[PDB]
Amino acid sequence: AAVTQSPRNKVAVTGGKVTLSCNQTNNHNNMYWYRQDTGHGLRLIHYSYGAGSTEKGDIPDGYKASRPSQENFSLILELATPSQTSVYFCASGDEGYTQYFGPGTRLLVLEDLRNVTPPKVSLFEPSKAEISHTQKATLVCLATGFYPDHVELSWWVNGKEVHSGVCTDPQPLKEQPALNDSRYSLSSRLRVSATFWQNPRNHFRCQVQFYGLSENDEWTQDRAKPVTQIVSAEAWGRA
Amino acid sequence: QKTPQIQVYSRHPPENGKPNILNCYVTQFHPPHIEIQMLKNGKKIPKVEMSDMSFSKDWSFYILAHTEFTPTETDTYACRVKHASMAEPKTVYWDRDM
Amino acid sequence: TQVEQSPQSLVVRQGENCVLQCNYSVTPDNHLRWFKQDTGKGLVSLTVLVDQKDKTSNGRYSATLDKDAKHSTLHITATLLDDTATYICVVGDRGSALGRLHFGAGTQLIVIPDIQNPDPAVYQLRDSKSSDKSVCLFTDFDSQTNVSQSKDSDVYITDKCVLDMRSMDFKSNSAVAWSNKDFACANAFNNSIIPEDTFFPS
Amino acid sequence: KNYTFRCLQMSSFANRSWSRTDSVVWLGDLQTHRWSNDSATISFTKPWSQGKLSNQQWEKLQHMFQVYRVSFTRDIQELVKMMSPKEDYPIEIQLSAGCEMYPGNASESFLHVAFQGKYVVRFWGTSWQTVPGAPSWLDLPIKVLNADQGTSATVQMLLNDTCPLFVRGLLEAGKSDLEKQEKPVAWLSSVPRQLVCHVSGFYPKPVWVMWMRGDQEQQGTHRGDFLPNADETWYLQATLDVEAGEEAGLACRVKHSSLGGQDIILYW
Ligand SMILES: CCCCCCCCCCCCCCCCCCCCCCCCCC(=O)N[C@@H](CO[C@H]1O[C@H](C(=O)NCc2ccccc2)[C@H](O)[C@H](O)[C@H]1O)[C@H](O)[C@H](O)CCCCCCCCCCCCCC
Ligand SMILES: *[C@@H]1O[C@H](CO[C@@H]2O[C@@H](C)[C@@H](O)[C@@H](O)[C@@H]2O)[C@@H](O[C@@H]2O[C@H](CO)[C@@H](O)[C@H](O)[C@H]2NC(C)=O)[C@H](O)[C@H]1NC(C)=O
Ligand SMILES: *[C@@H]1O[C@H](CO)[C@@H](O)[C@H](O)[C@H]1NC(C)=O
Ligand SMILES: *[C@H]1O[C@H](CO)[C@@H](O)[C@H](O)[C@H]1NC(C)=O
Repeated sequence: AAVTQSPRNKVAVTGGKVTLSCNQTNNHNNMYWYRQDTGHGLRLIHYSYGAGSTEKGDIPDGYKASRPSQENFSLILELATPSQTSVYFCASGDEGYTQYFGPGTRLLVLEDLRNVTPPKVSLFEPSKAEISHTQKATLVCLATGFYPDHVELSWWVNGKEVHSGVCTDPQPLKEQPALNDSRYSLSSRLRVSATFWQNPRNHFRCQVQFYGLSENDEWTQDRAKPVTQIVSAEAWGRA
Repeated sequence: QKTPQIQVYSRHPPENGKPNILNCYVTQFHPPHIEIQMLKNGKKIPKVEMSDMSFSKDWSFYILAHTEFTPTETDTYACRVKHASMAEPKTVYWDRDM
Repeated sequence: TQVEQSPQSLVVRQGENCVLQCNYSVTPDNHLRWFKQDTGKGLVSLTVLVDQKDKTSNGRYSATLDKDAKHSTLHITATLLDDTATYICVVGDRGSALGRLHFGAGTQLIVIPDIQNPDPAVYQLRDSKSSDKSVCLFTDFDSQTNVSQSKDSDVYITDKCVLDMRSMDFKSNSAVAWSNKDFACANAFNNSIIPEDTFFPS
Repeated sequence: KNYTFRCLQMSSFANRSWSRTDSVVWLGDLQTHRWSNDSATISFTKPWSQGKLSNQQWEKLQHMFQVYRVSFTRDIQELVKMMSPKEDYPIEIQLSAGCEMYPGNASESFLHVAFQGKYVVRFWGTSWQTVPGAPSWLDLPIKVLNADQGTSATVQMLLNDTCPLFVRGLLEAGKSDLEKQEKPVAWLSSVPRQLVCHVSGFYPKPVWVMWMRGDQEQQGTHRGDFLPNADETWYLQATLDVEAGEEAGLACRVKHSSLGGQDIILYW
């Protein structure tokens, strides 16, 4: 019994409309929206006992709910505020007590979008010394100059994502800590055996999915509109 | 919606000048929200005891009001009932002969 | 706040057992569920306890529930790195959809990985497209090594990370430093206390 | 001989926020408990209303009901949300639950539920079910109530075990009150003619009241309903619709167990 949520991550402006969507194909009558904030347990915002029904939960204020169908339950923020920065979880169930949770949606509400900026991504190739010393090969990926910090960094080998041998910094670092809207950097490592790196038919890519503006968002600055986008960097193995 | 039966009766044989207890038994009503007054010459008797409200096998509610009274030749006693099933309050007078 | 967890957070070394505690005032208490939540992820149900006095197990997890005391424990035997997560106690107040769930705020577990063959080194890696740019990679140190931030504000040093080459049953720590400044890998980690035996190639 | 023990719950829900639940408990026609919405605890209305339950067992049983009363209340409110807009406030719910005690160790338990004054649902065997004539929408609430295994096991226990046990002890403790004999007192009166024989203060309920001319029973006698007195005795009248002038020679005869074959015979 599975539950999906879209988008998975959203950067929004104060006063903007945001809709968080939850889908469920289990034919469950009942759906639930919660938010999770540090220092608190999940808290119930709104729920629904079926299509065209919505019920206020414990913290409904600033949210409307919509249940247009059995499958779909939306959480609508008509006038987004920074206080709605949070992780949102949808869940569904039948008459039983079990709630089946979705994967979560990260929302950040900024006061202003003027500083939003996608990352540059560089891939740094294994050291020949590492290879000869350890018979392993560590690739380093570096995402730089981005704002805000909502990025998902993933590694792909030959068009397929890898998780084994990967570590990514838990949080991005500030490039200018002294500054108000500092841009961020984030690094990640992918470690493979030397012979895997040495194989010229292995195509390595570090991918950074950046969350920024939507097509709908107004943009008055000269630079490219810092839309949600992927930026990646890539290298092939070699002897 | 069911319209209350009101029955007024004394606990002991009525005798003029002798303290007695007057009962007002209200039955067959629903919903359970109801107002019951026992009246002396059309004035509310202040010490009126109510039994706990209960209901019968048929799910209709009933309740017993009672109060101390001394019957005389001239005084009238009555039980007045306001209930949503009735447009107007129903008053049933104590009649000793009845 | 009817659901309380203790400790708030704890740090353990791989292979150690730990015990997490949940105490609640929720009434009624139909059932108590333990979730595992990895950082940035969703809720994974480990177990649900339903009886007055109850015991469950699920691999290295076991749990107890005593409804008289309104107390549950979750035990993790022989912790592994992947147990690093937040553990959340939830009490459901009904045995059906009429119930509300009452969430504890969680206990953060950190498990320090065992590095059995440390080979501490600082390597230089070059940019795939721009030979000019490089990073410095401090790697293969054991877990008694702390990586300090740099004293120079134009130098960037990440916190250490542990990666797990699963198929090789092999784990390694690393930290990365870079700077646009004049800057070389030899001096990149000078602000940190690093092993004397650290390899600085060529 | 046979005694029925009834826990009568009456719950009103006027709208989404306001509600109240009041219960009374009867053994035969004697009240044994009262539980007002205003009260955190169930009140004894007899010295023996705890039956043969120890303080510990009573406290544990009351505590279960205290949690029940709060839970029931939220459950209804959530069942209304679940069914809306099919069902709206105001809503009255009544429960009649208990057991009838037979000779030997035989008994039968019941738990009947009325919604808006109509019997629609019962607990039977191991689950809630709707009864014949009940509307279909209740199939959803039944499904939801029947998902709650813990409630089902507890109700099974209350009905199959707790009730007959409790009641047996109540019958032993309340024995002298249950077997009390209080004498009827009779008096006569008339309206337009129509004669009334008033019989009041008798306990227990079975009673015989007949108008007589000498030894000939008057077939026109009309027994009214049993009406309660406030001291847990009974009131009953019997009317005789007669022609004016034909009153003389008529008597009201009352037979009651309390009189030991010394019938009341009141002549007009
Ligand atoms: C019952 C007759 C035997 C009595 C013998 C003893 C007599 C003592 C004299 C005093 C009695 C005075 C009380 C008068 C009122 C009694 C009327 C009969 C009530 C019988 C029902 C008892 C149910 C007990 C279990 C319970 O409390 N369950 C709730 C609490 O449940 C939670 O606790 C339950 C429990 O058994 N709790 C006991 C407990 C728990 C923790 C601490 C202490 C005790 C289970 O653990 C459950 O799994 C959990 O979900 C759960 O929320 C239920 O859903 C509540 C409602 C049940 C009734 C539904 C009626 C149908 C309505 C249809 C509606 C129509 C639709 C409208 C739109
Ligand atoms: C409790 O007793 C029932 C049967 O008793 C009837 O229903 C009760 C709730 C009560 O109102 C009684 O006076 C009634 O006579 C048992 O239900 C049976 O359960 C078995 C197996 O679980 C099943 O095969 C039968 O079909 C059930 N009977 C009915 C009529 O449905 C129940 O098991 C008893 N529970 C306990 C814990 O003792
Ligand atoms: C009945 O009791 C409950 C619980 O104490 C309370 O919240 C509610 O207000 C009461 N209802 C009324 C009408 O007084
Ligand atoms: C129902 O609640 C309202 C407020 O929502 C209150 O005014 C009212 O007294 C309650 N209804 C009744 C019939 O008492």
